[PDB]
Amino acid sequence: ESSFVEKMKKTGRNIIVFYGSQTGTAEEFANRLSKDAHRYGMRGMSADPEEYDLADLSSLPEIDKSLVVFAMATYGEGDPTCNAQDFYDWLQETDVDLTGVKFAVFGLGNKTYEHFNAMGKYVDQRLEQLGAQRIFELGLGDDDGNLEEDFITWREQFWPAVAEFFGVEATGEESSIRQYELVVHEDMDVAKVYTGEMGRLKSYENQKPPFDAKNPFLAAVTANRKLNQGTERHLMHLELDISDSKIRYESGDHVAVYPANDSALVNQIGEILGADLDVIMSLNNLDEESNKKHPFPTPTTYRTALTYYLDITNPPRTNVLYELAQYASEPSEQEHLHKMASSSGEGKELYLSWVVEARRHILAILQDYPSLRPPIDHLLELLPRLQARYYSIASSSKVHPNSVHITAVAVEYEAKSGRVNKGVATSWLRAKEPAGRALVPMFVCKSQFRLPFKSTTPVIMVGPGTGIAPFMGFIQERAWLREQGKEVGETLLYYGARRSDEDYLYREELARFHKDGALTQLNVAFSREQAHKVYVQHLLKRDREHLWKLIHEGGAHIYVCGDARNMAKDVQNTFYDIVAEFGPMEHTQAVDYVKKLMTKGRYSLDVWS
Ligand SMILES: Cc1cc2nc3c(=O)[nH]c(=O)nc-3n(C[C@H](O)[C@H](O)[C@H](O)COP(=O)(O)OP(=O)(O)OC[C@H]3O[C@@H](n4cnc5c(N)ncnc54)[C@H](O)[C@@H]3O)c2cc1C
Ligand SMILES: Cc1cc2nc3c(=O)[nH]c(=O)nc-3n(C[C@H](O)[C@H](O)[C@H](O)COP(=O)(O)O)c2cc1C
Repeated sequence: ESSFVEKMKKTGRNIIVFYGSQTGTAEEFANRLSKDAHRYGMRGMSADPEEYDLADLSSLPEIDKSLVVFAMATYGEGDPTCNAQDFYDWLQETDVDLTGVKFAVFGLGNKTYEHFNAMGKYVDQRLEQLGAQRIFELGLGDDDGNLEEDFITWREQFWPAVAEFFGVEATGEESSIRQYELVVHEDMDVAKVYTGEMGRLKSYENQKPPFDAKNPFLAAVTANRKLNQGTERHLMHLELDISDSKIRYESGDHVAVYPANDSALVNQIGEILGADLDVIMSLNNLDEESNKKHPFPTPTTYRTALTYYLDITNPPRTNVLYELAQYASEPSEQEHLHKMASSSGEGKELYLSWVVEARRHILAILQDYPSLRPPIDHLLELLPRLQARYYSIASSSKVHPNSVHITAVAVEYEAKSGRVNKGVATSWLRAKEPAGRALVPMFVCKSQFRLPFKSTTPVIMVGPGTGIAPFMGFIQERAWLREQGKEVGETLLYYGARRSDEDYLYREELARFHKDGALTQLNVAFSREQAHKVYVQHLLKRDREHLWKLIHEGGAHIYVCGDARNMAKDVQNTFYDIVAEFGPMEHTQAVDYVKKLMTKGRYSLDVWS
């Protein structure tokens, strides 16, 4: 029954939709597709592949008229989402015969990235190779345009093709309107109420391994200090105690945390809607046959839902604004909301500008449209789930097996909406003061940002500002290896900053590593000081000769990390120029050479946006 197949049989499901999602876009699509099954007299369920063994696809043919659908997002360099990692690894190893398996894939991607929808394309071609039968063309959603309409366009052709394949047709029955109904609990034991846990009730208090996305380990914050000298920004370094969790990690991996929305913002929303946030309740699916019993962990209070389970800071979706329109008592306001939710060009234009680019959130919409008074229960099923935030672990498990370090800048800005916005996780992390204990629900997500297999292999690290994070772990580890008597190749760091007196992160630590010979070269650039701005790509260019040697003769591995995609672009272009000059070779040939390094695993990236 731990098999998704047996799980399906239990509830008479013939359609299962797996989601490879990291920020919830794919998950929601899977939820919608699963729900769609019903409009055709069939039954589906959405599912997190991480919770199952996809090799069980082999038993799916046991279910008559069964179909498996995949909504998969592609991340850094074509890599899968954290929750789809095991499925991806398995697909590459397996040679199982999937004859009799019917599938369809909808990929979530973005054309501006080099590996557009790589995950979607991989899963679709791989399943066919294994012998499964494609029932509908691969969908290629592009978030650089309008992912929603791509999904809608695919979906509208998908269902008729599936209904036809399985012999059914639309029922054309009631639309439903709302997906959940409100059930208040006048009296209820405190023991039955969720207080912020993600998986099993009281799983936060009764910490029991193994710990992962659905069972986060509450790590104690043992250190939380200010890294920068300035006052205009707040860069911080934190250390999370993972002792006794059995959680394993390596330099280059990521640590995800489930934050808590600002208590004051939660209060405001409750107040503007005139509701008692301390009311305990449950939202139950109107359709008793749906597998999605509740929108989030219930029973729980409105306060807890808004604080731990819901996204109340990002721009509300167009469908949310459409639904909200019916609650605006003022015509002009109702109409404005519809125009913003519409597909017209003016409508899209307005939404893009006034909602998205101005970074307005659910509270702002509520204040901006005072005639808008929706019941809080209906609002909660319209809001998206609060997502975990990922950070590059800045420590080496070889040196800190029981502690995971984080390096991050606190997010705070004046939005064009005229309000000040606060990053959800960084504001929450910033307030976590060591010593009861300040606990951070977290889990580790493996990455492929790994130090070379052989210690002798040279290492080149490029990263500006906070992008230095994973490299503190790398340097910690390389230094450790030297102490252990190993033969370690050169270790070079090309770091960029604004000012050495504003934000020159880890000065002391780097100086010590360099003095010990752990850090072969320490190259630092400051971009904000006089018209003459120096960036990391300039540091690389000034060191063209030595870098070419390490790359062409030394077999060095390259690593780039930072929050700016254009930074990675400029760094990459700089390496193209170095290869072109020292090969020597034509630019076009230099490009191929660098990309080859990437496919050969010698040029890794970790860009956060
Ligand atoms: C694999 C991976 C690794 C990462 N590693 C790190 C790391 O080591 N360190 C680190 O600091 N971060 C890292 N990030 C970024 C991190 O996940 C968080 O997004 C970031 O810390 C802010 O989260 P928040 O919850 O505080 O902000 P949120 O509340 O989620 O807000 C962030 C959003 O606000 C908007 N925004 C921000 N500033 C502005 C502005 N001036 N104007 C308009 N809109 C704005 C953007 O749309 C942005 O997406 C990583 C991301 C990924 C995907
Ligand atoms: C750090 C990061 C890296 C990404 N890398 C790629 C990529 O290589 N290729 C691609 O097609 N889309 C890429 N995308 C776009 C996502 O696939 C797209 O935004 C998707 O919708 C996110 O879905 P989710 O919310 O279900 O994770 C990336 C997005 C982020 C945030």
